[PDB]
Amino acid sequence: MNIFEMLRIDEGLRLKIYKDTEGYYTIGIGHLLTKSPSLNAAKSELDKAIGRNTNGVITKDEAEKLFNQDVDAAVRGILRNAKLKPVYDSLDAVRRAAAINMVFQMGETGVAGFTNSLRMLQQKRWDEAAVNLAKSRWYNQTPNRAKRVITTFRTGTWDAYK
Ligand SMILES: [Cl-]
Repeated sequence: MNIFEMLRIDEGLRLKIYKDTEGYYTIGIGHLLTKSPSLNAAKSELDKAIGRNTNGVITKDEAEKLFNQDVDAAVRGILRNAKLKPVYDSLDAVRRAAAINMVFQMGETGVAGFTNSLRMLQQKRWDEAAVNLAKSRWYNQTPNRAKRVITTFRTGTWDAYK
């Protein structure tokens, strides 16, 4: 197990434009296209992302390319963030993957509300962190995925995915 396999499980793979859990146009392995209700706006973003006129459909390779970029950007974003970086650096590799997962799903702006969970994570208060993480819109809206990510933070193992 690794961050790619983990996010692949959580996000799935769809080669045609679909709406994510929040109703937003998305493609591939959870690549958010736009929050705009306009399918045409989404198709435009897709074309921009892929570099060709896609007409809302991409290949597996193209999906994986976006995925690689998205994971890369997610981790880089964490390290570029003065508040997130120290927490990330304090973690072991398994929990780092859980961190990337959350950033991938929400963005750093979504992560901003998790300040208290982050503190407990840096403190390595795993059970407490886990409890605090679940007190969130995130958990309530995507409980199955949240439970997996939280278990990963609680245990530092891949048990929730293996
Ligand atoms: Cl599920």
